[PDB]
Amino acid sequence: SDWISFSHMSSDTDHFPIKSWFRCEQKAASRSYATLGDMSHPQGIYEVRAAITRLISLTRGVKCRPEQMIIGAGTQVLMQLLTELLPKEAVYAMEEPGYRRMYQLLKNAGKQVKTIMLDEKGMSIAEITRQQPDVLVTTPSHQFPSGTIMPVSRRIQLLNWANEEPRRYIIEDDYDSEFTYDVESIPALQSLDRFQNVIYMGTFSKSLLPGLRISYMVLPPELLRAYKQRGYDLQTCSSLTQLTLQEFIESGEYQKHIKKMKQHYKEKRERLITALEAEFSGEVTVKGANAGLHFVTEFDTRRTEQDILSHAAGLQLEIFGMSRFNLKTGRPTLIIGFARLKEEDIQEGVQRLFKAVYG
Amino acid sequence: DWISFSHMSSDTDHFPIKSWFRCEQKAASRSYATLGDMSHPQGIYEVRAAITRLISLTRGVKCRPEQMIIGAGTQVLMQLLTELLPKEAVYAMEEPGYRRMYQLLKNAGKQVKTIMLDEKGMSIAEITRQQPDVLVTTPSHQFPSGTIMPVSRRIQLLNWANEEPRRYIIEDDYDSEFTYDVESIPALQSLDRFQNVIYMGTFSKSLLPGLRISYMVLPPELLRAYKQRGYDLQTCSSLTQLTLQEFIESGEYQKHIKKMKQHYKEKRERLITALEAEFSGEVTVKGANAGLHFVTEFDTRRTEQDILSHAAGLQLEIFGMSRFNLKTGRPTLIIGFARLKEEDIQEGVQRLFKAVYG
Ligand SMILES: Cc1ncc(COP(=O)(O)O)c(/C=N/[C@@H](CCC(=O)O)COc2ccccc2)c1O
Ligand SMILES: Cc1ncc(COP(=O)(O)O)c(/C=N/[C@@H](CCC(=O)O)COc2ccccc2)c1O
Repeated sequence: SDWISFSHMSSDTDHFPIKSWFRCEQKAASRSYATLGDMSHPQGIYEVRAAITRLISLTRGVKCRPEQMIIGAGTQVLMQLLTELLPKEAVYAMEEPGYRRMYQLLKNAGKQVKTIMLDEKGMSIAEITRQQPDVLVTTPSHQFPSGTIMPVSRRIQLLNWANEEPRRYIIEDDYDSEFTYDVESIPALQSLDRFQNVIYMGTFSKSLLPGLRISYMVLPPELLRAYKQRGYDLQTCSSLTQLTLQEFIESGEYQKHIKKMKQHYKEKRERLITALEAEFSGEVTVKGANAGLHFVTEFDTRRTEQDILSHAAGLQLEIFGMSRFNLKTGRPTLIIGFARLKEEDIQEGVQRLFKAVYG
Repeated sequence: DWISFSHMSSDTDHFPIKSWFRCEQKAASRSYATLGDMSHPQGIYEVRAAITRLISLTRGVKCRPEQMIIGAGTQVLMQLLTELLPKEAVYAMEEPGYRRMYQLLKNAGKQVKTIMLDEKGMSIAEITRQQPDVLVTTPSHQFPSGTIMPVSRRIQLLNWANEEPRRYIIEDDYDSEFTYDVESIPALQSLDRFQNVIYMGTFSKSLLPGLRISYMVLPPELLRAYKQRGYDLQTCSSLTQLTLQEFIESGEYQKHIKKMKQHYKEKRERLITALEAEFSGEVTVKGANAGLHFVTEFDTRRTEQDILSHAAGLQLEIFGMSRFNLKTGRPTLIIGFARLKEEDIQEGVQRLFKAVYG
């Protein structure tokens, strides 16, 4: 019962300011108790969309009114709605490797999904023009999983591509954008756009706890119109949660958590990358480590990825391989999530991995 | 100021918010370590078990935790459901019915047949003739009509489902918690032989509408279909699921439902009393045995839509029965009584008289 986690699917419980979250919950519950008897506006409580709208416009340069926002019980519930609002026969394009869960969702709605390989600047604009889709889904802040940060040149190329023809859209999945380490934040695709072909998506999962389940998208007027024409939708976030968040942002706590955690995860990432280069001696390559809460390790070895996982499992080390992110070569890679990982476990973790890779 | 007869509204005053927060803090510490991990996709095991125990006591639903899927309101579970059912399915809903679910189904491509009501719920005459694959029904308190489907028809429906393959029943037990001067009745799922019921429930009505915690129990066949996906993520907040586990397991839920059972019984009376006193036999009350609303038909020249605009003119929030048509010289209105304060009964009852007539 003594595991260590390099899992990317997990967060620190110890570092979340939970006592502050509950304080904001009470402050917020008292001020609006009245209102929790009525069901929330389908898009989300106005003031909550307002609170989120200021923040992302501050932290990422997103241009939007709160009327354009939809909240939010996780991305898949917004992405599902979004497919229902984009044209039924529209052809989707995802990164390769990609957020496989979203691929599976798109396939499960029987949508055609082309897959775009990546280059040094991220999702390839050559492959996009070659494969001629209608809807890109891209992770510019920290490509998931490869880690690549999309430079501004490529952001523009994608944007030019989207207004060459009508009925083309970009879904900017800004997952894991809150932290960026030895570079400055690049502002969002959505900020650079002048023609409103971007659907900006975000989540508080990464910056709070995975267990909270509050995410949001910003819809361009055309698609917002489409949303409003359905009439039947019902909000998926608990109103108390929506309000707790509101209060957690406005009070300044969220902004304070972000600054404290930015520092904490920068130090843990240094510690960990230093540790890895040490007990792997250069047999390792470390990729995509300037943002997010994971990076890639590529190892020099015979052993099949699948066996390293079995061995790692054997040594009580939770860990995942890159093959997981294939939508559709003897250098196996792993994903190293440094969110839950305690600093006492670093050394021991970097040992267990060296034994898992060799034995 | 306003007086609400909205069926879309609820307690606040009569919901133990400090207890809720107490169960939360208790659950929060007992399980703090586990909030760094995402929930099991079907919902936290301990929380499904808690709900699985409760629904067997309160409704006679017999099932394993493993078959339950927790989600953020019925809509999201309903969406999931359609993706698990065959894909070309033909659906069938009560007419009048839950229009939002109608619109979700049309919108999703589905052929959806409407099905008239008789004195004992969803016709079955209609069902057998019109030959659909999937039924959606509301046995405990029809939405909107308020008819309590009795045992005989629950049997009829099961037998319809039982006597041919690939027929399903969606048992939408919305608004079950309360039955006043009558017996509560076993659910279709509990009377089921071959597992062709999908029992769906929700905590929206018994807690606050705000909360967003609902559940559906799947047949093995469909559960194997859910597991073949393997991408879904939970939509309920882990804290909320844990707070709900604590609310049920500590007796505070059971307590709350008893508290509200009495408080809603004596406030349903004080209302009908006042209506049949401020009208006479000019008001017919229908479907007022279960749930948290009834209907009222009014003998009057004014159409439904004039009676609303005049009642809305008097700050009296109210919704009409034509809202629930999927597709008369007697108008009929829905009378939610969950929010309604007692001091406003007599005065709302009056404001409705003047908006019926002039
Ligand atoms: C690329 C990408 N984009 C968006 C999301 C959105 O998450 P949502 O809004 O919260 O529903 C995820 C979640 N991805 C999940 C793993 C995916 C996988 O590898 O199977 C992991 O999510 C979390 C991990 C740690 C802490 C908190 C959350 C995404 O990997
Ligand atoms: C038939 C039926 N089945 C299920 C549900 C439950 O939806 P869920 O709460 O998201 O799981 C409702 C809620 N229907 C809503 C809309 C009615 C309308 O369209 O006018 C009314 O819901 C609430 C009202 C007060 C307090 C709590 C809920 C349903 O009318």
